[PDB]
Amino acid sequence: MDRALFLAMSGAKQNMQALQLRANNLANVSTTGFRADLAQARSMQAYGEG
Amino acid sequence: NMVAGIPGALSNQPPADASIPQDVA
Amino acid sequence: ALSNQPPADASIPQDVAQM
Amino acid sequence: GIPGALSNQPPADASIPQDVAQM
Amino acid sequence: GNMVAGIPGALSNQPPADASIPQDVAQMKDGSV
Amino acid sequence: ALSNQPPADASIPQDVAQM
Amino acid sequence: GIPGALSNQPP
Amino acid sequence: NMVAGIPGALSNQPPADASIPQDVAQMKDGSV
Amino acid sequence: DVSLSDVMIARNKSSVAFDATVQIRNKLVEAYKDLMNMPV
Amino acid sequence: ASGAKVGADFNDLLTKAINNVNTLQKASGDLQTRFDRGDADVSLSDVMIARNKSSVAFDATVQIRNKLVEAYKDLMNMPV
Amino acid sequence: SLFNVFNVTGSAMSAESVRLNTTSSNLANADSVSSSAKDTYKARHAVFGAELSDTVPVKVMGIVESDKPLSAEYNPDHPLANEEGYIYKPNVNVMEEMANMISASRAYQTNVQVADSSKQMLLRTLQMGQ
Amino acid sequence: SLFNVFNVTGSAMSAESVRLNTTSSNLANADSVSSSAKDTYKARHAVFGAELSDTVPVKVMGIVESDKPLSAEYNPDHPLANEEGYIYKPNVNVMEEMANMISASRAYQTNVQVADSSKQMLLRTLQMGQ
Amino acid sequence: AISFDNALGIHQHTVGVRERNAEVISTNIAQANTPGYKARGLDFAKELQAATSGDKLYRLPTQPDTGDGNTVDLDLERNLFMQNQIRHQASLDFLGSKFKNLTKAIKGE
Amino acid sequence: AISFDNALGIHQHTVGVRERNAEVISTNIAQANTPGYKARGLDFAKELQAATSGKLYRLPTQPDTGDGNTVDLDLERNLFMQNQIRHQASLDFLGSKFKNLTKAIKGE
Amino acid sequence: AISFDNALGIHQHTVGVRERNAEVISTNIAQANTPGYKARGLDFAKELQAATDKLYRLPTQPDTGDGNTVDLDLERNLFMQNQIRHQASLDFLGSKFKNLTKAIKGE
Repeated sequence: MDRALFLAMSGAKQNMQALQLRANNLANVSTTGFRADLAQARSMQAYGEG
Repeated sequence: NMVAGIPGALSNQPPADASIPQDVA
Repeated sequence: ALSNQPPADASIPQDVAQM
Repeated sequence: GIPGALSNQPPADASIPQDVAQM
Repeated sequence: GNMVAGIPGALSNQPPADASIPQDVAQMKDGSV
Repeated sequence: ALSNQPPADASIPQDVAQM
Repeated sequence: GIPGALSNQPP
Repeated sequence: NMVAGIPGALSNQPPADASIPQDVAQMKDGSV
Repeated sequence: DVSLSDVMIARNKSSVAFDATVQIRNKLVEAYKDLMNMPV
Repeated sequence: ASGAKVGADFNDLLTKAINNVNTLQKASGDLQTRFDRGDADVSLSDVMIARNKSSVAFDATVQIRNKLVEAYKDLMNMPV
Repeated sequence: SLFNVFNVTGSAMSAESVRLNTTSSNLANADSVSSSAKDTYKARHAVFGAELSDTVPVKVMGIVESDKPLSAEYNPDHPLANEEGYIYKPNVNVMEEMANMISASRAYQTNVQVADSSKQMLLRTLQMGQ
Repeated sequence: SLFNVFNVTGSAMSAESVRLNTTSSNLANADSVSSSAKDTYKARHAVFGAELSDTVPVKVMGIVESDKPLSAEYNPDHPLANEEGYIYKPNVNVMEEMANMISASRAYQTNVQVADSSKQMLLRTLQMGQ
Repeated sequence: AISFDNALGIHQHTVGVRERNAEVISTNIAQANTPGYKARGLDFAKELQAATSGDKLYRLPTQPDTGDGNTVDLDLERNLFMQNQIRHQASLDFLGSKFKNLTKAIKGE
Repeated sequence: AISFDNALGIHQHTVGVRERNAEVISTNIAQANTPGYKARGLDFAKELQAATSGKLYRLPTQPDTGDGNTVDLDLERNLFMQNQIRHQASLDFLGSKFKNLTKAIKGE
Repeated sequence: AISFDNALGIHQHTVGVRERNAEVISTNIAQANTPGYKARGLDFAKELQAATDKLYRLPTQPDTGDGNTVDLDLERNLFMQNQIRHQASLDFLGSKFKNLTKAIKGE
């Protein structure tokens, strides 16, 4: 309705994805020759009128 | 001429998410 | 504000250089 | 106008001479 | 002109020692601009 | 409590002496 | 005035 | 006919656990 | 193709037009009847 | 052209409106009883739309009827 | 003709109703592994459309399955698993279903106000000249 | 003329909506070391203005980033680390963004109350005399 | 003189335009969630001129869309719909009083 | 006598003044978050006198928090509802002046 | 024609059935803990035929020695649906007289 509902929803959905990425590293602590995966966030502006 | 697409959360996120089918988008 | 040209669609590019 | 205000257009940058040159 | 403007909300309602507002915007509040 | 001269903006100094 | 009311200008 | 019995923990048990009195368990079928 | 505004305007215009022609007809007839009933 | 053609055209206009109002009233009645009997293919929104239009359509019918009767009652009270 | 607003608002009510039914099915089948790997449930979404050839009604153009890859889970215990012990699950995201639930309900009730207020304007029109 | 009130409250509601979206982006981008083109996100803030010379509408005149320094973190093994092993992150402060969320929402809702109350006053003027 | 045009004025054409505007505003509200749909605006001055004797205007969004492409600001649409309904009610009162005054003069009641 | 001035009195002017007052109070509420905006008041006695025979600043109760804004929304809300009640009462007074005037001319 | 039976339609009977249905659901919830009670369901089409019954509900899960076949998850949903539909029937039947009175009085 305000497009801030989806702006916050899209951030909450991505935070879950980063949580799952960190979860795989903890599930793979004892794995042999396992390189931990790095996780970060990128800001992508919605360019347009306004 | 028509303007069609999935409404809601599936279209209000950056296209890099790639949830909408290509044909529909 | 009213105009005769339809408003342009937003981009939200993953990488700005790719465009 | 307000000074330092952000713009709603991609930020002309370096690589791709295209932006570095065209005003 | 004679227009008063600035950043609303929690950023403005702080002592100026924080210096979280740009000086261009901070003078704009005064009314000179 | 209405005046013809605008009220003055409050000042929040960290030293008072400098002001 | 109140006998001991704080002022609103620098001391 | 009237049907009745002890509710709750005692009835929600297998019959082997003889918590329910014998005559009360009879009432749980039918009565008149 | 029509709306309630057109229907209501049509109803009001018909009512005003009908009321106009009736009263003028009444006025003229009353004028005629007054002239007929006079002492010659 | 004759005056009967205008009268017939006016008569067909009234008949068309009455049929349109009657069509809406019957359409609303079916949708009301279809949703009331428990049919799952009928939406409450469409039912409320149907009875909203029928109620407005009949209210327009009442207004036209009253104006026609008032004009006739005005007509009969005239010098002649 | 006399009720153009009702046909548009009412169409939205029918359109937003379908989106809520689709959301309910996605949440009720978020853990339905079913069988095989291609008959597995996938998140469905309605497609709204507007034909602008006055008023432009909103028409649902069919239900479309999401293109998100299925959520794979390692479980070599479920009898409906595969060679590598994987059961593929529906690609239903709870956060996007909650947002759709909020968006559908509010937008649906907004058109109720417009349709209800549209009737008032029609009722006031009948009082013209009275 | 209470129709001016509608313009002022509408402009205020639009301004609050802009502030809310700015707060939404700051909360979502309070942990992003990257960016779309090339520049680390900095806490954005809309600028309200009153063009006092009746009613004075409030207009948003642009978005201005906060001047607080970026919070440097020691992540030497990070790919984006500088010569000293520092990476920079947005200067979004949680406490002030939460206050903006509360302040903007409460300010948005009270302007609806004024417009609704002003809407009634116009209606009672129409009924004056009859 | 003594004609319905010279008597009713512009209160008969204004009512039609106000109902036209409500149809446009309601369309934007209904099509708010449709992606790619562009908000439609209506010019009252041009529409009133066309009605008295007888093109597509789009509304510039205040903020960018979230990706769908829809430029309908539902906060503004409700405000305009509320204003349109009030001005339409006044026009009906203005037009309704034109007929009442005409009936009053032709009957002296 | 028998003039619309003598017939309506000050009621034909109070309606406009309270509409102006509502406009001034409404913009105070809208500009509450705008920094540096000084709350504006209206003098009813002065404005009513001006209309009959054809804006000031509001002193703050507490110092502002640093934005230069002297709008107290609790005061603005309270004054808005009082004006609305008085505006409605003014329309009742002015409206009945016409209805009583119409009653006399028609005898009914 | 022109009789109350045809003017009211079947909306005069639906309100009664929704009341009976609500009573049965209330009985099921109250008797959920009493062992040996069998959940009772009402067949809508039966009271439709009675206008122009009191059956048993087969459980989806076994009992736990009580013999009580009441699922409180089902009863709450069925009570919510019946209450919503009951209000709609009142709206339908209520407007039948409102339209009927407006036709007679003409106002």
